Amino acid sequence: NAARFVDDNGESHYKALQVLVAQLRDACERNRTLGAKALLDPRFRLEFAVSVMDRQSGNVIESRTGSQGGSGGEKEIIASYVLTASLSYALCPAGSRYPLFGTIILDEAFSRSSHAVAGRII
Amino acid sequence: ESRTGSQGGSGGEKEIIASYVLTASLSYALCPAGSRYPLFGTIILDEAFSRSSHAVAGRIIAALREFGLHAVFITPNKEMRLLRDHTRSAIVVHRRGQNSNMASLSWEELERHYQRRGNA
Amino acid sequence: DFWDAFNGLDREVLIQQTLQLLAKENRPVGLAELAELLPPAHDLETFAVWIGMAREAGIEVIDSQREFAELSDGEGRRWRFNLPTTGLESQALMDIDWE
Amino acid sequence: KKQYLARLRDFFEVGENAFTLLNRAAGLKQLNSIDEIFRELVLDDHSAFDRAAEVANSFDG
Amino acid sequence: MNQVSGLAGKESFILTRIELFNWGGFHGLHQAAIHQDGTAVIGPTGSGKTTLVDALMTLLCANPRYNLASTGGHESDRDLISYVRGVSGPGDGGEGQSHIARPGKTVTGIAATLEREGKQVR
Amino acid sequence: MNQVSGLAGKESFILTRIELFNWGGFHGLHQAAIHQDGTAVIGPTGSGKTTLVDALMTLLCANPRYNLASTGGHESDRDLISYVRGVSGPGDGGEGQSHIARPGKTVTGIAATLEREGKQVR
Ligand SMILES: Nc1ncnc2c1ncn2[C@@H]1O[C@H](COP(=O)(O)OP(=O)(O)O)[C@@H](O)[C@H]1O
Ligand SMILES: Nc1ncnc2c1ncn2[C@@H]1O[C@H](COP(=O)(O)OP(=O)(O)O)[C@@H](O)[C@H]1O
Repeated sequence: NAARFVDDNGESHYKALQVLVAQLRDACERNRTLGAKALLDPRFRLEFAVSVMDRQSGNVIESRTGSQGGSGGEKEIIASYVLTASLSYALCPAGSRYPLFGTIILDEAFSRSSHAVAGRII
Repeated sequence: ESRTGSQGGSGGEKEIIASYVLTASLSYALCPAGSRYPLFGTIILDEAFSRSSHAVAGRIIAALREFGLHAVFITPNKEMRLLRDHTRSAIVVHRRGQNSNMASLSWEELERHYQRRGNA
Repeated sequence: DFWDAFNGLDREVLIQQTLQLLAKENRPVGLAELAELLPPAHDLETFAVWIGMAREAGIEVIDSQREFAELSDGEGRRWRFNLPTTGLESQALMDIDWE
Repeated sequence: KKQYLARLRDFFEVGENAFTLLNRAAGLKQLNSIDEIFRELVLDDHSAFDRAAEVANSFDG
Repeated sequence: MNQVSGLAGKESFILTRIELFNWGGFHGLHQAAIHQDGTAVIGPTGSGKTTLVDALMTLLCANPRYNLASTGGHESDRDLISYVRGVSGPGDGGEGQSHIARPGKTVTGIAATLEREGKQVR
Repeated sequence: MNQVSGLAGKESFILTRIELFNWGGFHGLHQAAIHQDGTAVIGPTGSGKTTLVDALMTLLCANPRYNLASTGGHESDRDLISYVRGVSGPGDGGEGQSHIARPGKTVTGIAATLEREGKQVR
């Protein structure tokens, strides 16, 4: 951006663009490094975190800010619930709270959670 | 079959062979130099069998027994039948509030018989 | 194996029968006493639930005092479970919510 | 199949992303921390690893 | 069938007891007895099974990978400090320290006994 | 419990049938019904379950990921060609070059029915 304002017949602008494209190619060559993925993948530039709150008390009661820190069952519960919410939102036509395509297929959804927590997912 | 002919149904034989090979590798690693038996013969495996069927799981348990490995299996109250058939103690772990705790339990087969007053 | 996995301990029915039994006796019952009164068809599978009972309602369970229970399975082989000592009570159990 | 999929989208009033997520929902077994569930299950790729190559070639010219 | 099971102890060492003190969510003193014929650790999700195994693994391996079963061979979820302090969950996002159960001066003890033809090593 | 059961099929389309003809290992014509209160597909491992899921996903998606249940993380082993031809790669023992069930001229049809308040969409 700074070089775009220089009056040198597109020399500084060319150099800065060269640096940027070199960065882009470096990322492309190592197309699975965390840095490259963050640089060139929309869903890698931002983190993700879940927070369980109180229905009436709005203060966060338990905030997993990534914070893996969880047993297999807890992670399975969180993932199943989040996927269910995502599917519900996706299948719901815009402006409607009831999906029109109401069938969803799960394949060995639950394997790390006890029978008591699986019922909650269902 | 120079190459594994087939499985026992969706990687059955493949899973059995992989588990057996890894058990043999663990036994060899734990077997001291020029030793037939591993000095450290206890193995801990969390989530004992979450992706393995009963028919295969019995096979892996038998394999662990054969190579002289005493294993403790961790499961979330699942696959109780084979664990009970192939073990003799259970550490029920339960967490309440912010604290967890344990409670041991054990059982043993009385010599008695398979069944009395009937076919033997 | 499909058939064996088909039939298993349905813990909701077990919970219902157990809490009804505790209400009927309305006395602190040990694990072996419960096994005698209630014949488990799955051996330890049931016991854990009962233990999950005692520690879910705060009923402390003692491991130093070891009670015992002799049970015969379907094929007739008899086994001696060395259960711990518990104080299951109906009031506390019915107090705590069941999933 | 493109026309048939467009007809399905019109009938069920959902974009292709909905059905792609429905398909990905059958592979939920291999899951990990919320980060991986979000970056590999929902919100399909839409990455720009291929456009970068075209930009690089144009810059080479 | 029971004749083969006697091989344990007669051949080499097998673990038989685990002692825990202020480890993870295990407040106070806890003791677990391991049968020579094999043992099972069972209990609903959100329990001490992973914590109990983590203590033993810390005892043996120089560099333990905690919560390997849930992490699936990826970066270790937790560490020694977290287990010692008894951290339960990420712990909200407003400090609070309610997740940590041993924030101040505290001590944790972890012990494991192995038997071999009567000879015991702790 | 039952009262909520009636909500499904009222404001949404719910799958209520699947038909297959020479699909995967389902030689000939097979029909499977689905209940409006959820359904479970059960059987010995490796009989047909993932084949059913893949048939439905083919009916639904443009580039379905076949066997996402087990091959998740890497490229799927199966493809549409194999399902139409009914190869049996996994199942071997006398495998005569993959046991192409239908090598010659063949036709395979897959149909899925969805219902909502008496309105059918196949
Ligand atoms: N470092 C930690 N951070 C957060 N929670 C932890 C940590 N260590 C243990 N815990 C808690 O202790 C329990 C350990 O998981 P656990 O129940 O034993 O595994 P599983 O899901 O198989 O049952 C979890 O509830 C977890 O919240
Ligand atoms: N297109 C195919 N390619 C390879 N094997 C196939 C195909 N269709 C069917 N099979 C065979 O039929 C069986 C399908 O097993 P399946 O039930 O679908 O997997 P899963 O265990 O996940 O339920 C396997 O033995 C497989 O070898």
